[PDB]
Amino acid sequence: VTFKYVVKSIAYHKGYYASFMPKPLFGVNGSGMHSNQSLFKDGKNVFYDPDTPTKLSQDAMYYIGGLLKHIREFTAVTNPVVNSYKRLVPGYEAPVYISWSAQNRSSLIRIPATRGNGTRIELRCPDPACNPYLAFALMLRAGLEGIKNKIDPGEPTNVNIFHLSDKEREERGIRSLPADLKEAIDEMKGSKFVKEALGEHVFSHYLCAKEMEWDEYKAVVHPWELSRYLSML
Amino acid sequence: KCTTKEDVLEAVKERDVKFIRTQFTDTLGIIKSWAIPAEQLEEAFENGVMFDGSSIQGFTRIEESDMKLALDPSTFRILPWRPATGAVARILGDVYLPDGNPFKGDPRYVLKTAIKEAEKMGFSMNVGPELEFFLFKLDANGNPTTELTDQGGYFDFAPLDRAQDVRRDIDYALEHMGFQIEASHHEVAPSQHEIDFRFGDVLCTADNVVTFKYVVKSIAYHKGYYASFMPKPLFGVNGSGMHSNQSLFKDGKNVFYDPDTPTKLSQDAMYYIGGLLKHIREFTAVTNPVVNSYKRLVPGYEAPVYISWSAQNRSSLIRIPATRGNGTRIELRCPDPACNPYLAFALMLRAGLEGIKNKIDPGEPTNVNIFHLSDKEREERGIRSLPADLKEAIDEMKGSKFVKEALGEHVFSHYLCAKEMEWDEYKAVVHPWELSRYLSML
Amino acid sequence: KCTTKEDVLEAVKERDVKFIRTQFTDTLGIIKSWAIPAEQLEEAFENGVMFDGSSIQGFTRIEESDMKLALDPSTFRILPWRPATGAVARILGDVYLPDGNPFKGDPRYVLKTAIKEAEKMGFSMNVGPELEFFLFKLDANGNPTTELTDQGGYFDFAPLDRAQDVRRDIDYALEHMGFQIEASHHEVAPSQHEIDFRFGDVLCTADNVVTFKYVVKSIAYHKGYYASFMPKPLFGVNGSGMHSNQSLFKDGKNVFYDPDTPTKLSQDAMYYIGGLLKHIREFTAVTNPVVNSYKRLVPGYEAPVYISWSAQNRSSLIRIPATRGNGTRIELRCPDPACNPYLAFALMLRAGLEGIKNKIDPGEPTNVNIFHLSDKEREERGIRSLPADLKEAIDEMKGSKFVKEALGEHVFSHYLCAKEMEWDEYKAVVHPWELSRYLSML
Repeated sequence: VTFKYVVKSIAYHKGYYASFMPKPLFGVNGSGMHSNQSLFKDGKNVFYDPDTPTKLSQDAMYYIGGLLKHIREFTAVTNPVVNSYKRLVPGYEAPVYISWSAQNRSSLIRIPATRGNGTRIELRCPDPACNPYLAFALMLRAGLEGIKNKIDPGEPTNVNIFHLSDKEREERGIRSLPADLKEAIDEMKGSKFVKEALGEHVFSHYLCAKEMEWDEYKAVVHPWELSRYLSML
Repeated sequence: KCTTKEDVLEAVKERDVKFIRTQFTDTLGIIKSWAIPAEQLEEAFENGVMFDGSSIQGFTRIEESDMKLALDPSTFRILPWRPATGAVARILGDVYLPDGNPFKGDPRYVLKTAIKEAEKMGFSMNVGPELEFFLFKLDANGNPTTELTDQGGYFDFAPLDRAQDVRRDIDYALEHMGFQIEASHHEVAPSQHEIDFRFGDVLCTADNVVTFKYVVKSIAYHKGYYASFMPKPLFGVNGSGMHSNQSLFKDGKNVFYDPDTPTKLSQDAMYYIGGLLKHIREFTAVTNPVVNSYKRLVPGYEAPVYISWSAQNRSSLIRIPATRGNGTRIELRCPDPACNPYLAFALMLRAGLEGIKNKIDPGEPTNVNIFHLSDKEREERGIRSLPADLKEAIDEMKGSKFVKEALGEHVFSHYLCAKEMEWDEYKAVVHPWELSRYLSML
Repeated sequence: KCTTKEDVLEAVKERDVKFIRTQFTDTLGIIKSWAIPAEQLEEAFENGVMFDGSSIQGFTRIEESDMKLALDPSTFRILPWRPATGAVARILGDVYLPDGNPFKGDPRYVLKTAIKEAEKMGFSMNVGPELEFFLFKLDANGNPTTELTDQGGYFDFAPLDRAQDVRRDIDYALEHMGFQIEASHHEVAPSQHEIDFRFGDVLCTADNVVTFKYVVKSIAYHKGYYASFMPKPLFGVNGSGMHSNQSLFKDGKNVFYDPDTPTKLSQDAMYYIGGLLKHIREFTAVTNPVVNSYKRLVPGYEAPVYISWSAQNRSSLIRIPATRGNGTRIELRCPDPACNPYLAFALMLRAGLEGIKNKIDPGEPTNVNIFHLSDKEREERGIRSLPADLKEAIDEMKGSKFVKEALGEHVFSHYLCAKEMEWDEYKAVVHPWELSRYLSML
């Protein structure tokens, strides 16, 4: 929170603007907030195991399984605005598919090669418009849920998911992140995990406000529509 | 001199250095960097720095991309500007894969293997590069343009307005970073300049060509100007080369010198010229790396479009200057300042080494003007020309076993796939010149 | 119909024709003309007209330049506009040298020797060409632009503003000049159009291709618009081809039709295709004659960039329409409207005749999407590409025994020297695309 207004005020006072929009510009990369995370117990990194082939602990995989299980249900929180889903389209750094991996840098969940006390899990989908208190708490709960209930993450996806067919990925059982805000809202409104994690007051307020933001945006007639249709129809 | 990491940490404390920048290149030559706070540096010396290797090798494939940079203290160099915030330095190092093996895809690594190959035969290689560039104006938004800062010519005393101070400030910045410039001059084209590096060890010299580019650009930007390293920004005037003087040394003596020959050149120098000529066609895509490179490699200017060697003729592809003794050198004239110097010098070193190994005679010199000749004359002489555009240079490299083994397969294929993409984009473009020639005609 | 000079002179008096314009082309396809006052016309029939033959072969060489044109009264045609002064007509002729032999540098004469070669084997050639153009706006000074007149697409009923009336007036002018159009339609690109002509003898049809282009351009100018035959005036939208539909005839019957074969195509229609495939790469310089022609011959649009034939695939370099009986035709899709139609049609004929005579098998058809394949698969299928730029077309034709003999040495060597000059000029131009991509980067 401090960072955003500090960076903005510094830039304004030098004559520039610092923008944290997900997708300010079509056809170039958007801005994400990749969120690397470690869990610690008795002073030691819960995710590290020197004796497994990949040197990841079992709780690391359970933590990943929990994130994979619930992420669709709080994309509405990590990707909060209409513009967020112009970043979550294929073609750029943004991860639009639900999977984990160590090898593929573009998987939704990534494991960097670092081991030891610095073993970490990178969750790549969030963008800087999200409330970080709500995002980090939901990631933490989801990971905790995975560990308590021993949620297997399945197999890693080591290939390019974009370069697969719609059936190829359904053969793999690979799901998508919600395609727009309305879709993220509908996934979250029906989630007991999200509702209990946020509490009812936050859950309901957040959803009513975002539902109003979408109901405003969906009626706008954009200049792209005039360019495509005015001569045509 | 910086020798140990304690040398660098003391200098950081003593000279109030607050930021350290890394300095490296990608496969295609673009200069890469990330900034390190001085507070993070002692940890950086201890454990190396993790970073994304897509910075060097790109995104187009699924390949290992967690890399580790180990900082070389002896490359610590303070940049020649002093923000109120405090001083800034650059540093280089070696890139490793998570298993602990060196990453073969870093161009500087590619150069280091070439240096090892010559040392296996006794030699180490010096280079003194001659960097040409234009100084242009900025538009109202501080955007680069090709607008001239003078109408001067070859060795003129020009410019003589506010741009005279910018040019002097560029020379000053590099010299007092420790480049040890030999001489700078106005070059043939309007607004065109050249700075002559010191003849030095090839590895450290390649580090310097990268530093030179962003130091010059940043100095000029902050004075209201633009420094351009495009091979050919302007039709109808000289393009900008990076001629590359080079020699080999053994036991501290210059092996290109032989006092007891008429030319006072050893035979190994002739075998080295012979190797360079045998392979130059196959890596023109590395020395001349962009589509614009081949607007400079056309007849009529300083650019050599014909494969030949000469002592006398300044036109040759390879020229041997008059200097003898310890400064005996071979000048290769075709490279332009967009190349990746790590790869360009490495391939030069490997081509010449292959000549000395296989005793490749260079043939006779060519003391005539080759542009004045007819095709049958050049054909009779066996005077072949360089690739005429990037695509031809891509096709030549792709077939070359010599370039592949010298670069390594990862670099070899990555380089060709990216140049093949740039050419396919360019070749489809309908250019204004076509509308002028044909719109009213057809 | 006019056949004698008495017919034409009778028609000139009756219709009040005051101007008689000759109509020919130079080696490179450019339309050429001089105006004869209808008072001079009776002497022109009696004695011919002396003119400088550099109008055809250019000034490059010291060669005979005092040519005589003899008017063919059967080629007399009144133009579809009526100045206050009286009517205008075009007329063609046969060009002779002072010794009395035909000038062999006249492209129309090259078509006649190709026609002569076919009649020797008992055949004649019919062609119905499909001509594409853009209809663009003029600027305030009346000069051409690439500004659109509509944003319609394939077979759209567009334009519906005043450009609708201009399009109708173009079709009406050609129809009432005796062209007998089959149909016209909006083509894929915005502002792009096509006109399908009726099948006629190749000589009659080539004459009409030349008339068509200046008739259309003039009618458009006089309504305030511009008709463009550039191969690719705009990036990212379709280019314009001149699809060339052809059949041979003998004894009153279509040589390509065979009722008894499974596909109803005769064996000599297959040999004609095989000889076209064998040689098409050798005269893409003729069918695709300017630098811009190779901005249309890139993958992504209607244009065919691979060498193959097919009946099922609409896109192949050679396609066979479903039509049978006397309307059985072959359709070669690579030419564009910049090509000199006399030369394009002449080589098309010679290649097919050579296929028939030498029994040249065309191989199996390619019914798949070639652009969807990978270069490995295309190699496995023996699928070569067309030359990718004017220069590679120059080098293919420069080595062709078939093209040199079909055209004659004069036309062959003038064409190549002129095109090589065009390429050497273009290959040096530094284009704004290059500044956009490189200026800030290097």
